[PDB]
Amino acid sequence: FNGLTVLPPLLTDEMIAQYTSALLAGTITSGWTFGAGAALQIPFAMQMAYRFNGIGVTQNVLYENQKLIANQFNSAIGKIQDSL
Amino acid sequence: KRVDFCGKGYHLMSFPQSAPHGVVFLHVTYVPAQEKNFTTAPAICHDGKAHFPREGVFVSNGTHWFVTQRNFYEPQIITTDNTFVSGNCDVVIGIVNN
Amino acid sequence: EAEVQIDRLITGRLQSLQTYVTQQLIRAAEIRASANLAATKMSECVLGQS
Ligand SMILES: *[C@@H]1O[C@H](CO)[C@@H](O[C@@H]2O[C@H](CO)[C@@H](O)[C@H](O)[C@H]2NC(C)=O)[C@H](O)[C@H]1NC(C)=O
Ligand SMILES: *[C@@H]1O[C@H](CO)[C@@H](O[C@@H]2O[C@H](CO)[C@@H](O)[C@H](O)[C@H]2NC(C)=O)[C@H](O)[C@H]1NC(C)=O
Ligand SMILES: *[C@@H]1O[C@H](CO)[C@@H](O[C@@H]2O[C@H](CO)[C@@H](O)[C@H](O)[C@H]2NC(C)=O)[C@H](O)[C@H]1NC(C)=O
Ligand SMILES: *[C@@H]1O[C@H](CO)[C@@H](O[C@@H]2O[C@H](CO)[C@@H](O)[C@H](O)[C@H]2NC(C)=O)[C@H](O)[C@H]1NC(C)=O
Repeated sequence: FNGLTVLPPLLTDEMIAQYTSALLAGTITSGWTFGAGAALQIPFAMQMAYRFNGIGVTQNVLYENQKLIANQFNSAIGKIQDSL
Repeated sequence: KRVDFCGKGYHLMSFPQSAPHGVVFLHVTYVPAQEKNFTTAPAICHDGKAHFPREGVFVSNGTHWFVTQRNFYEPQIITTDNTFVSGNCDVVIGIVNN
Repeated sequence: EAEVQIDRLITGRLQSLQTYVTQQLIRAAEIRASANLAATKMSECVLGQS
C-alpha cells in the first residue's frame, strides 16, 4: 500500500453464475416468451421447429431429421469442448 | 422488430416529446396474461399419411383437437385448408391417431 | 531551498497523476462503450431470434 487501493466489486462470482444459469434455463425451457411476459412450458422440439420456420425452412425438415441433428449437435459440442 | 429495443415486450408504436435538454419517448407495449394449460402433439396421422399445420400449433383439451395461433386462443375446426401433407408418419416422434 | 525542491517534486508528481487520470478516463470510456455494445447484443440475440 502506497496511497492506493483496489475496491472490491459489488457483484461476486456466485450471483453472476446464478444469473447465467437462470438465463440459460429461461432460454431453453421457455423460449423467447419469457422475455416479454411470463414464462411458458414448451417442449424443445416445437421451439426448434419454430426457429427453423423463422428463417425460411419448412418445419418438416426438422421432424424428418431429428436423430441426425442431435448427433451433429453432440459432435459440435464435443469438439468445441476441446477447441479452446 | 428486435425485442426489447424500445419498450418492454412486443412493441406497437411510440410518441416523442420535447424536454429542456433532451427528448422523452412514450412506448406503447403489448403484454399477454391469464395463461392456461393444454395437451399438445407435433403431428397428426390419418390414413397412413402425415399432416402438419400451415401456421400455428395443435392443441387438445382432452376429447377434441384444434389449431390456434401462437399468441391467442381462438380454436377452429381442423380441415384440409389449414394443413399440408408430407410423406408418411412412421419416423415422426409423438404422432397421435385422429 | 527545501521548499523549492518540494515544489518541484510536487509539480512533477501532479503532472504524473494528471496523465494517469486522463489515461484511466479514456480507457474507462472505451470499456463502457464496448460493454454497452455487448449488453445490446445479449438483449438482442440471447432472448429471442435475430
Ligand atoms: C398448469 O399446470 C401446472 C402444473 O401443475 C400448474 O402449476 C402448479 O400450479 C399450482 C397452483 O398454484 C401450484 O400449487 C403448483 O406448485 C404449480 N406447480 C409447479 C411445478 O410450479 C399451473 O398452475 C397450471 N396452470 C394454470 C393456469 O392453472
Ligand atoms: C373440449 O372442447 C370441446 C369443444 O368445445 C368440447 O366439445 C363440446 O363440448 C360441449 C360441452 O361444453 C358439448 O355440448 C358439445 O356437444 C361438444 N362437442 C362439440 C362439437 O361442440 C369438449 O366437451 C371439451 N372437452 C373437455 C374435456 O373439456
Ligand atoms: C414424454 O415423457 C413421458 C415421461 O417420461 C414418456 O413416457 C415414457 O414412455 C416410454 C416409452 O415411450 C416408457 O418406457 C416410459 O415408461 C414412459 N414413462 C412413464 C413415466 O410412464 C413419453 O413417452 C414421452 N413422450 C414422447 C413423445 O417422447
Ligand atoms: C393408430 O392407428 C393405426 C392404424 O390402424 C394402428 O395400427 C394398427 O393397430 C392395430 C391394433 O393395435 C393392429 O392390429 C395393426 O397391426 C396396426 N397396424 C396397422 C397397419 O393396422 C395403431 O395401433 C393406432 N394407435 C396408435 C397409438 O398408433
